[PDB]
Amino acid sequence: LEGLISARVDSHSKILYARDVDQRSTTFEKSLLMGKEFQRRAKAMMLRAAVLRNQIHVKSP
Amino acid sequence: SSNLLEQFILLAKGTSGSALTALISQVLEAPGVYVFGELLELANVQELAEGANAAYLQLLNLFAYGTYPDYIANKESLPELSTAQQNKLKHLTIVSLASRMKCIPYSVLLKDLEMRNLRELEDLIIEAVYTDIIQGKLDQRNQLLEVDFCIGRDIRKKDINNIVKTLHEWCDGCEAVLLGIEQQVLRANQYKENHNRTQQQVEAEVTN
Amino acid sequence: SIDEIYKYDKKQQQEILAAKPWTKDHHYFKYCKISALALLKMVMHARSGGNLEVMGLMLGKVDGETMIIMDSFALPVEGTETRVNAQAAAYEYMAAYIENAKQVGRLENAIGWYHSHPGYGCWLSGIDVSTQMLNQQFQEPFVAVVIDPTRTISAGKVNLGAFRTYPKGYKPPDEGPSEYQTIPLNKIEDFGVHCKQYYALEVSYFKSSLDRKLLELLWNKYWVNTLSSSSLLTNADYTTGQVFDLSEKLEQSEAQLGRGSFMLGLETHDRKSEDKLAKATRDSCKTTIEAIHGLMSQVIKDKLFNQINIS
Amino acid sequence: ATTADGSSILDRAVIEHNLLSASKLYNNITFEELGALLEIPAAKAEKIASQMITEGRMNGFIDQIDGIVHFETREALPTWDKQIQSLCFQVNNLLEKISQTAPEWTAQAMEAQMAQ
Amino acid sequence: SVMACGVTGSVSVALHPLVILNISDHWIRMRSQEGRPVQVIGALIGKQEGRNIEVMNSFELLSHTVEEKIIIDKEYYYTKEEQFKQVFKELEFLGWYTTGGPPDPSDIHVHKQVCEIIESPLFLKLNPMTKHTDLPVSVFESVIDIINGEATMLFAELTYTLATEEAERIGVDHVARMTATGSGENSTVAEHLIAQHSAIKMLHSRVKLILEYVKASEAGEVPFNHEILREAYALCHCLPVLSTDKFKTDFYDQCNDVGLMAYLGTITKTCNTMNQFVNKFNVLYDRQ
Amino acid sequence: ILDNTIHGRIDQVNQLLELDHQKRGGARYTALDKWTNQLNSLNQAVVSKLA
Repeated sequence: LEGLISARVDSHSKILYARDVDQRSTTFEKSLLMGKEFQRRAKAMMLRAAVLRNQIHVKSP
Repeated sequence: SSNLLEQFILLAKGTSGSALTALISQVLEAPGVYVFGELLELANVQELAEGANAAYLQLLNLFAYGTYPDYIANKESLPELSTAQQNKLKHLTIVSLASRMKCIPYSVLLKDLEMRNLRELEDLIIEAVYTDIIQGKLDQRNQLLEVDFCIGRDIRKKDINNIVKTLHEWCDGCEAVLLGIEQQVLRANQYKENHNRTQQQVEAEVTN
Repeated sequence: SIDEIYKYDKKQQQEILAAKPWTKDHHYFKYCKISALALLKMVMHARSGGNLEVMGLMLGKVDGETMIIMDSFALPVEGTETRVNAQAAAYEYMAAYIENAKQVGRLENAIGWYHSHPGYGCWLSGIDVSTQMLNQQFQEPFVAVVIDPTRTISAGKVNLGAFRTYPKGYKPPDEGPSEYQTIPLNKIEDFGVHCKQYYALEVSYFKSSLDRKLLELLWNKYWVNTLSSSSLLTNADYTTGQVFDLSEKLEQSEAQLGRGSFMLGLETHDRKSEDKLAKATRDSCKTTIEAIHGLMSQVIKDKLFNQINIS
Repeated sequence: ATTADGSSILDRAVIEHNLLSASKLYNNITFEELGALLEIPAAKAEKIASQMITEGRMNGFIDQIDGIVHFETREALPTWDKQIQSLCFQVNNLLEKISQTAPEWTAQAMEAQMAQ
Repeated sequence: SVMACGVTGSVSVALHPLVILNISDHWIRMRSQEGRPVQVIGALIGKQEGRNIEVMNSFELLSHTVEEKIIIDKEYYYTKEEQFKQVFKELEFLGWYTTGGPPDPSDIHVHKQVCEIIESPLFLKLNPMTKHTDLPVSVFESVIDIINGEATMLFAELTYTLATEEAERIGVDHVARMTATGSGENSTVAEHLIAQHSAIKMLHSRVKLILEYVKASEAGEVPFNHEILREAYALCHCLPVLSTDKFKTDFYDQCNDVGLMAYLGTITKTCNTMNQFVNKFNVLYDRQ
Repeated sequence: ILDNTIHGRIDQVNQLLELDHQKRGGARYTALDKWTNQLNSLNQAVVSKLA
């Protein structure tokens, strides 16, 4: 938790093993999650700029 | 060889009787002759029967349609071979399984040819590469054998339909892909023409 | 003449090289005739190098005060500004062409060398003017032609122009830019000084050559090598290496948007390199187009041969 | 000269030559079978094959777990482009044979595509 | 006969108006030096990308004349082939042209030696009178046909067009004008698609040349030979090349690598247009 | 190994030096992680200019 290594404690044999994920699993999923937030934030920005065209500002408070 | 095939077909049609029986053993013993389709369909070898003459007719059929395990099962009824006739039969066994399946596993050739390791099993295959007989590649990960070029055993009188069928899909198959590539060029060129016109007429009206 | 310059004449080359009229006045060459078939070979060899500089060699003859550019071939040298004296690599090609031409009754020798200057337009820097003076005294005559491959795409203008550097003892003290083009704000101060070392020539065009006729007989047997595509595995290190340089450009764009080049009193002139976000977009798309270009050569191979199977 | 086995220098060049040819023909052979084919012990067939890989004169690797040395014969992507170039090379050699045996059939087959 | 239009080819010929200046340059020079209107022999050059034929310029032929035939100097042409093969390999060579008029039977014997070099040559004849609509030029193709049992090589006229390439027209107009050219469209996408479009047209012709060869040996045209059947049986048996589990696990892995990089590059192009719209909307419409 | 001279990993529980010849890539996947982090912070800057 504190270090930057990646080890696995095997209590069945008292041997510090190692079980890491694939390099393509942590890369394709991380890029796909960022691509979904990129399209969601870009489409949400058009909704904020849409009300700023027909002279509609902040009127909630 | 190719020049020796036109000499054995001329001597068999000129003589017959006891001279034809001695010509069969000379063809299988002399190397270079890998085809046996033009000599089996002839009427000279069909007249050999009753005794040792019938053994030469059955041996010619096993060298064209049979394989290696088909010869060891009836070795007592067929005449023995030498150091050159036995090695030539192993070359025809490799090209026999390639006509049915594209890839042949190593476990199949280890049982038919009766080996113990892979190099000794492939030792009889690499000898046909320099003689322009068997051409292909060796696979180690999948433990298979992808035979690309091989001999057609006989004159190919039954599997000749696959030759025209494979060439028809290569000629007619190119027309379907050509229609997709030509359509992609027209779509890409039309997108560049529409983008150049919509980017110049919208910038000229800013000054007015 | 008019009809004699279109063909190869042996009497024309025997009355010029034997007397050498260029030893009297260095301003003898006025026009330059470049073949239309050889122009496509010069714009294609420089376009394959991209942002790098390449050099080649041209072959032809002479006919008075006008040079003739017949055939031209490429050279494996990496330009001339990077490697000093780039004419040493062309010595093996010249020794095999002159010996094969004198036996058939041809006096065609060297005519000039062409290169490429992508970025700072088509001109001669301080390095090209020093090496050309040492080659004109040994392998005469020579002519320097610059081709800009990265300028005919955006502007759409075919940049072409031949120049000739004056030797020692004939440079004019004051001469304006004869062929002025576009120069970025970096090396524009050297254009007004180095322009007096050379001069532009009125380029012409004609149809002749000979190299553009024997390439069809070779394609009848060399067509098995033209299909050797699959660019995804050739320059695989250049595609991955370009992503490392993109991260440095993206980090500079974050500081550009944070500080801003529009301050009070002095705007649109604060930072040195402006529009970092617009320039980083084309760099990111370069790694995408080059990556999908190598895949198109592989998918087209799996649709013509892999879709055949067997019964 | 006395070069370990035998009484000549050729006793060492033959062993080194057979290992290079086996890297492109033999798939994977054990250490006990490779020594019996060369009349050499198993302790000598491993030291000679290991010196050829370090110097960069022989492909393949040696596995010390089961004692089975494997040879590299190219696979994966480099084998895909080799079969395509070898297939297109057969059409180039076949085109030269058709025009040589019957040059009239070459011009007739070309006009059939333009008519369709 | 000598002219009957046998098989009309469906190929498109992109003829250029610059091919007539080279023909007239060789006819006036040959007449002024000999004092008689003879027949000149040249060569048609250009570029062939499969179905489309582009004829840019032309050049005279460097051959001799003995008795009544034309011997192509193959000794000098093959000498420079070994040195010109390590630089480029583009720009094909078409056929040849001549100056005369009506088709003569003497030109049939000369066109027979041309087919031994290229598998698809072309014929051209310049006529002083009118014939077509624009320039008085016409392109012919070598079409063999039997006439009362005798097979003769006839010709077939075709209808040529203009420039069929945007990347090529910008280079041709800058050659004849010798001045300047207008800024248009360079078509960068079309310059890269010619490597794959011409590859299919080149492969479609090689299969057609070998399809009728094996089919003739099975029907009744080519005699039954055991050597031809044994040499073409395993030729098509290798198809498809590498289509097992080893190539299936590698083709899908390479597609996913470049597929993920395309998503990270597509979102960068959208951010470029988004920055130009935000800066133009937060100033005029917005004031904070 | 720490001096960037000998590649692989040491396994004391098996007395075998591991050297995976067909291991996972590390030259191309290391660039996609940096491109994702740079594009994530860039989207937060272009969206903050429009309230």
